Amino acid sequence: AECSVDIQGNDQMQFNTNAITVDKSCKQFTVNLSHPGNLPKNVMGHSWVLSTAADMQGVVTDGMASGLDKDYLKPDDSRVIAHTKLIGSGEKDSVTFDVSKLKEGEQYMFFCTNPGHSALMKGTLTLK
Ligand SMILES: [Cu+2]
Repeated sequence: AECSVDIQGNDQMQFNTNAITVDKSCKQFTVNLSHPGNLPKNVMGHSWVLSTAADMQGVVTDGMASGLDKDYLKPDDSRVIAHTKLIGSGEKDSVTFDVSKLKEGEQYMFFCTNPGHSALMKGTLTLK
C-alpha cells in the first residue's frame, strides 16, 4: 500500500502511530483513519488534521472553537494542509492531498482537534 497510510484513533485517545512517512514519489498521499472501540462521536471522537508544527496550536484552538457541528475545525482554515472528518467508534474516514504542498525545511504534524485530544493525539509527518 504505497502512497497511503492506515491509522487508528481509539477509545483511549491514542493514534497507533506518531510518525507518518510520505514517499517523495507520490503526487498524492491518502490517509485512511478508523476508530476501533465502542465510544461514540460525542464522547471519543477523532479526526486527522495536517499542518506545519508551528501552525498546529492556532489550528487546534480555532478548531476547538469550531464546535462538534463543524467537526471541531475552522472551515477552510488556511493553515490546514489536509484533514479527515471527525469520527466515532465503528466509523471510518479517508482523505487525499497533494504531496507538492509538503514544502522543504518545513516541519509537519498530524493531530486530532477534538477538545482535550491534540496534546496526546499528535505525531510528525515527514516527506522522505
Ligand atoms: Cu481525537
